[PDB]
Amino acid sequence: NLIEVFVDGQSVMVEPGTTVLQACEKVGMQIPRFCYHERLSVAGNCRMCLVEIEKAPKVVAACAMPVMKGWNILTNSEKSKKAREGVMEFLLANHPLDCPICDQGGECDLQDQSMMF
Amino acid sequence: DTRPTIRPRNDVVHKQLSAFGQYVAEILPKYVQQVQVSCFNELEIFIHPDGVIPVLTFLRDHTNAQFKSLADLTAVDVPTRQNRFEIVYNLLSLRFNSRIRVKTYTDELTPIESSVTVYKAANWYEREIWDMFGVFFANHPDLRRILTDYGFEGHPFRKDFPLSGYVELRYDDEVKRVVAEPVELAQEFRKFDLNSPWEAFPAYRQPP
Amino acid sequence: RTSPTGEKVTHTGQAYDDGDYRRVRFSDRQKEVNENFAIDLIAEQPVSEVGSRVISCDGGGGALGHPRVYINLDKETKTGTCGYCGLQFRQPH
Amino acid sequence: LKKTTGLVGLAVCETPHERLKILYTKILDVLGQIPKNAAYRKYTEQITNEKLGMVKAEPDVKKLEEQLQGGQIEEVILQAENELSLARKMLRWKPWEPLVEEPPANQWKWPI
Amino acid sequence: KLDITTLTGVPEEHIKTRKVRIFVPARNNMQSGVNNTKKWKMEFDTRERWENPLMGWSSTADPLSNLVLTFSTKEDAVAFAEKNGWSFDVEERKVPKPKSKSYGANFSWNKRTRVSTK
Amino acid sequence: TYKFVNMREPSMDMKSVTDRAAQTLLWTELVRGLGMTLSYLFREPATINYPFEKGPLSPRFRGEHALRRYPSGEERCIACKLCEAVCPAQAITIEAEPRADGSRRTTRYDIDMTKCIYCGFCQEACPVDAIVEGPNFEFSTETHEELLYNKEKLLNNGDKWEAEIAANIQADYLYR
Amino acid sequence: VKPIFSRDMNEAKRRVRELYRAWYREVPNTVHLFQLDISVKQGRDKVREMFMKNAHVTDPRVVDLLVIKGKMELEETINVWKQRTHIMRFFHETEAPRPTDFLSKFYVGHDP
Amino acid sequence: ASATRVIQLLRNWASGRDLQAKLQLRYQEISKRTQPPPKLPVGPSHKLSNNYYCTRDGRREAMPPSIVMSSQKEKKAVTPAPPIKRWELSKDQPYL
Ligand code: SF4
Ligand code: SF4
Ligand code: FES
Repeated sequence: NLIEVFVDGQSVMVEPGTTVLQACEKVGMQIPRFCYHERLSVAGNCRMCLVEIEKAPKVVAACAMPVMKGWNILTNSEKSKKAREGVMEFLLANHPLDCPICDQGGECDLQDQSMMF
Repeated sequence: DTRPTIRPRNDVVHKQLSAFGQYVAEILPKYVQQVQVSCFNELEIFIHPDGVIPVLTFLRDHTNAQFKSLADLTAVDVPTRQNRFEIVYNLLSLRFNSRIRVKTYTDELTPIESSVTVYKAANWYEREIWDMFGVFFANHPDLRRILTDYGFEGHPFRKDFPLSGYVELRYDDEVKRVVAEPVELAQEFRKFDLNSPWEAFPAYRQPP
Repeated sequence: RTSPTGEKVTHTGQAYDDGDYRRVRFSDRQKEVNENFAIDLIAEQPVSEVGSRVISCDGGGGALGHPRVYINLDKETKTGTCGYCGLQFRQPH
Repeated sequence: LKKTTGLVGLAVCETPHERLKILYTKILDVLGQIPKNAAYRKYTEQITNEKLGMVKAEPDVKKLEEQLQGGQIEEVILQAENELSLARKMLRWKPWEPLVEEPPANQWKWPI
Repeated sequence: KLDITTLTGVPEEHIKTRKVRIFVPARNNMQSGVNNTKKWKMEFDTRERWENPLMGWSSTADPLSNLVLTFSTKEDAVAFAEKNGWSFDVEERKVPKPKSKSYGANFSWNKRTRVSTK
Repeated sequence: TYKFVNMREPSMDMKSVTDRAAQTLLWTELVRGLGMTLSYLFREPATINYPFEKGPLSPRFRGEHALRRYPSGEERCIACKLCEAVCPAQAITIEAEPRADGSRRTTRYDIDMTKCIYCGFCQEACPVDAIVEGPNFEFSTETHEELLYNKEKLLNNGDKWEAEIAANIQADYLYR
Repeated sequence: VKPIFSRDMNEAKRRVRELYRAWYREVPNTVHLFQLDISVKQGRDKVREMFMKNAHVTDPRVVDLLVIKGKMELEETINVWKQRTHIMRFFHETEAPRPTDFLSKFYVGHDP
Repeated sequence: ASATRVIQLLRNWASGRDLQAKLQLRYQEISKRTQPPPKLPVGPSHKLSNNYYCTRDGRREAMPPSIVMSSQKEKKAVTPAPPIKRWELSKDQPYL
């Protein structure tokens, strides 16, 4: 029953219904995410999980979009990088400069994801 | 890419180093196990530990490889490998204005041939390697502690050796001498966990 | 303030107890105590009244202050307090 | 005649061409002892033949030095001596043999 | 069995009394990254950390208090502990089970999964 | 590209040999050196009259650490503890608790100057310009315990040197 | 595996005995040289104690390296490279004896 | 320097050089310690457009070392690099 999808050109077998983010986790790629939680219902609002699929005009939400057989998930493509950068810019646009006084400082997903993506 | 932030990379030296690495591998298939050129144009030859003297002698005397200067001989302790200690030889060829690295592996017990015959500078470097890491060098003219204290026990640079050590010194009036006592720190060295939970470099990702 | 033992209490609420042997360290030497309690000093500072719903405080002096933070004044009973400076701002009633 | 080689411990050779020819012949013989398949023999014979041909062709010491691109002719003589000694040591070592042993598992894996 | 204990130089007290724990570090619940939880690590038992009388700074005599060694595989850590003669306790790596996730289930027709708010 | 130091053949001209022998016998070069030192004797000495005269110093000078305050009088330190992290000698020990008001105010800011390397990373890291190395280099003590500076000591140092510290920061903040 | 010096344990024991003889004969001189307050018996007792500490070793390679380290300490002692304190460091004196009885350890502290 | 002309002449003669021209002590050629407030410039990436970090992330453009040869599964002689060219004697001052 497993469909053959590709992550960055690497073939990976996934059960039908697997989200793009889960397949990327299978190959070892942790797509940046803020709203998606493994034990919480999929939301798709943060828009930080956007990733490019080969031969696809629009980036898809890896946290929600289920994989389709034959899809090549370009996790580190320019489209994906720019999408992540733009979404992080939007997230930080109104975020207060509270890092020195924020207890989450040093262990903030926002901080690390901004620093990495 | 381009722009000042990115470091300019010279491909010509990369090609030259790759060609010379293949040259060395062909000349010495008995010992050369792997040849790598880093993206910053640094040729590295991995050699079986038995080939320390032959490979270095070739890289020193050969007309087309005149690496007659031992820049630095060091060791890297990786405890996750059976041969934890990795002996690295950094060489320099003035004739061809190039550098090369010979990397070999060794255990805590397996001896490694001394390269003093090849390079006289190897004496003190190998003494340091033995003193800090504990890699015994066979046929060494004088292998002894060079940097630690005379009565010191243990090899400090080993990854399993504590940073503060096991013993400390102080002067005791009763014995009228400097005595060694078990280490007691007034303030423990505060270990800081800094590694981020998010991957930083996708290019160097190890597949599960 | 001064403890019952006679040892001045620091702004960190620290005062060697009577049973504390460490009190001997001040036998012939003074106990360094700062005499400008910060908490009292800001309490002196008046509460500014700014009509705008949201105000920003940099601590004064621009680059010589603290990272600019925007404070909301919707709460009527409470007064918006600077995260770094501690200055209180209010919206005129 | 060159007064001094500049390098301390290196002396000017009055007959550099003859010395180089003799050394190159010795080197070529030692390489001939080496098995033909060995890459060392092939490459070293190529290099020595080039240098010997240039040495015989050019009688002027300075022009020969420029031609060989090995520095001063005394330095080239030293290089030839080193190569000859290396060739003998190679005959002893036989590095043209197959690999002694493959590296154990991931002995060359970085990062861990 | 390689016996490097005599060559390590570790005092006998810190060769026998020590209780090495081989484990994979757990993911900090505050963050969602898993890069830290990818390599086996070896740590020693925690011991007394009293207070320095002069300043109140925490003092310790444990020389191996801060020693943490990362290992590619569990077998590597086990072998390293055996070489150094340290009693080692191994905790098997806990990998989160794959979880089926459906955005459509949030809008189910006759299932509890239907979300009340978005 | 390369210059030959020494590498100068001596001329064997009888005049040149005569002058060389004159140098050897009459000790000419020794007299030349002696005259050079005599010239140094009549120069003006470069000694400053310490402590009545102090040596030149720049506003960026790094010295005794000091904790600063906002103009209102509140401690700038908001207990981010990043100066503790950046400190390459692990000299800063910071413990903080919510103050009675509710702000991030440290209950312990201890730096042992006997372990600090006076690098200045602490002042470069502080996001509120609280910990700033002052201009005082003359703070030698007679007992080791004195070097270990408490939070109270740092606050007092800040209060004492605030004028100069503020002036120097005002004179250097643009460069930073 | 290549042996460090001794192929067999019997060969290693030969090296151990050779080292023990040298240490045994050096102890009287060492007391004279460093003007130690220990007796010749005390030093020789310590030598035997140190040798007996590593008496559980079974690998000839490890025994070889232990002998090499033992030689190095002897070389420093003979060459007066060590100082008086260095020689006395073997005789732990200032260090307070740590008890072995569980009840004593229970009183002393949280020692595991 | 505040020295008498006689002292200056004696000093220069003993040294053999005009020391007053280059006196080691600094008097007034020193720059004023108080300086005008500076305005340091911005870097090449201080722009509001075409500034995506993906186009300037040199740290993430590094690649693992290329494996030229691995033992695990007529050529001309090759030197590590072209031989170094002989240095040329200085023209300002060939022999010190
Ligand atoms: S860096 Fe500044 S604000 Fe942060 S703890 Fe240190 S002194 Fe306080
Ligand atoms: S100046 Fe350097 S040594 Fe001193 S407290 Fe700051 S970081 Fe530590
Ligand atoms: S993780 Fe929120 S949109 Fe994908």
